Amino acid sequence: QAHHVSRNKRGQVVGTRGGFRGCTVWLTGLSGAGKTTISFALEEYLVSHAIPCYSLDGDNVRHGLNRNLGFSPGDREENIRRIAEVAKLFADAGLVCITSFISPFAKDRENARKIHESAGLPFFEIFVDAPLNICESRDVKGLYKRARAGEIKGFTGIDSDYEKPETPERVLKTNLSTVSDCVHQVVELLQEQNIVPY
Amino acid sequence: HVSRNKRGQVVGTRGGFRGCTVWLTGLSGAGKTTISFALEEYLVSHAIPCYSLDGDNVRHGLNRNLGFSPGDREENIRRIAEVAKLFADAGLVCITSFISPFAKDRENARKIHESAGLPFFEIFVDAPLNICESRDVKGLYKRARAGEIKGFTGIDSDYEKPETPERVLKTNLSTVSDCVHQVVELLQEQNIVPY
Ligand SMILES: Nc1ncnc2c1ncn2[C@@H]1O[C@H](COP(=O)(O)OP(=O)(O)O)[C@@H](O)[C@H]1O
Ligand SMILES: Nc1ncnc2c1ncn2[C@@H]1O[C@H](COP(=O)(O)OP(=O)(O)O)[C@@H](O)[C@H]1O
Repeated sequence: QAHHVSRNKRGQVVGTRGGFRGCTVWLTGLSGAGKTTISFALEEYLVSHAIPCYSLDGDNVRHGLNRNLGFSPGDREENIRRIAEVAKLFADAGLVCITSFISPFAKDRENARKIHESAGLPFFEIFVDAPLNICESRDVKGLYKRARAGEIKGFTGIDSDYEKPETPERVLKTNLSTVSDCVHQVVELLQEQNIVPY
Repeated sequence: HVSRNKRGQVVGTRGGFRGCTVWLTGLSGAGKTTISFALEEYLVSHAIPCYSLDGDNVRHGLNRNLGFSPGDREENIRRIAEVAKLFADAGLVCITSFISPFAKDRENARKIHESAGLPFFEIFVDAPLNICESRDVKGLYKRARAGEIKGFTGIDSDYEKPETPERVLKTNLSTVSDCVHQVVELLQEQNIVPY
């Protein structure tokens, strides 16, 4: 062990609310299912309620920490591994960490879970669940049309699998309710787990 | 995303935005772990949230797949540099304590911070090699001398002294407490820590 200030000591100074509330909210689901959106609205809820948080997504990860990674199966596995480890470092610093990666394979998700659990840090797996056709009609970034046209391969939902989370902590049905309803589902969980005040 | 500023408000009881990376560099045994801890403890006792990145929480996690080949050591520091930035972006004071022997790697670390408007402070934890070796804190020197670890900085690979670091800490000539103080002064001068 390296000698550091304890998690419980860190709990006094992080944010106003006392207590160690570090953890990772791990959003998973199809491209366009609603991860970036839910993550933004959660981040807003958290900041508005004075709970320090940080979001890892493609914007701060992919052209930095993971800029030396491409799309081979081994590289995508490394992608998620690195993400999971850093998320764990943010949980351990006492921040609420929100990740928003399609993270299709149970193996990688369950591995993310395991490193948090090993460290005694809460991990909430959140299935951001919409049907593929609905995601494909949103085509937020034009990836589906590129993937269909063969300009991208290995694109989850088209020529690689999304493996539905078996026991996620919440399922957000994003084609059947509002952003606000979906967020509220995550917020309730954080309440029930004492991360976020009533 | 919520503006960096707005995230800053809620990080601690102190106000504003105090995210930055404090980058210690120096020979093995010079004083990085000791300065870090004391500085970590100064920040906590002043209600400024901070986080330390060291061999312990990085080497068997994020960087578990990196050996001691030169390329791996370059990647080791690159990854660390990026994470520090994420912590400074998150609004925490991030303290790193890696022998970061090469100017190139260090300046690369600063650069990814400067691009993003994130203060970066290179601290030169400077003690002479002979003193570090008499210290032999974790027994690494006599092991390196004995052929068990190769490429050990100061022994069979170079340590490049920082040209223009923000503070120099002469850890053979003053106390831990006086050393931390040069850093804390820097932090106060630069509006990360209040007077
Ligand atoms: N309940 C909901 N949750 C999240 N997104 C929703 C919801 N209802 C509609 N949407 C819309 O679906 C799209 C989701 O895109 P995005 O959030 O970028 O997906 P991802 O981050 O998973 O790739 C957005 O335009 C969003 O406004
Ligand atoms: N001014 C000083 N700053 C830091 N350490 C000092 C100082 N004076 C004596 N020491 C001692 O030198 C040793 C440095 O070891 P350490 O901090 O573990 O080295 P590093 O972490 O840089 O490899 C510790 O025993 C520390 O107490």
